[PDB]
Amino acid sequence: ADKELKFLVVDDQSTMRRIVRNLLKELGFNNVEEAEDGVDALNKLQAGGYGFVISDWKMPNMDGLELLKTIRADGAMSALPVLMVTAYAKKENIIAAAQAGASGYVVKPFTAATLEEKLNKIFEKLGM
Ligand code: BEF
Ligand SMILES: [Cl-]
Ligand SMILES: [Mn+2]
Repeated sequence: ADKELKFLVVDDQSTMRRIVRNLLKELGFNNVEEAEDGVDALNKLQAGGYGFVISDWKMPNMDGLELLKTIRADGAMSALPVLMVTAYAKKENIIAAAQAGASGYVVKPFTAATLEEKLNKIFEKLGM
């Protein structure tokens, strides 16, 4: 993928945003911005130019499933890749996120190799 691809990393725990940002930096992606919940995320996304979203689920103000549904329903961003990265591991959560249009899903705790693989799986799927 294009190393200037602009990522939005969304999680309500600063520790996880930091992990994801650093993993992206290792992979060669330095154009990375953070958001703390779905509302903060949508404000950032309205500024434009984003190419990929990595998102948590359990967050205040607007949770990640609602963020994913908002993105998918909005004509300005409906094709934005969205990777869910969440501690929710139950199959009903996976099914609900998948059905809502998640580009991929990673269960916390996750390894560096898992995130790279799942990112690459999405890049390949979308011809990026
Ligand atoms: F709070 Be996230 F869903 F891990
Ligand atoms: Cl998978
Ligand atoms: Mn959370």
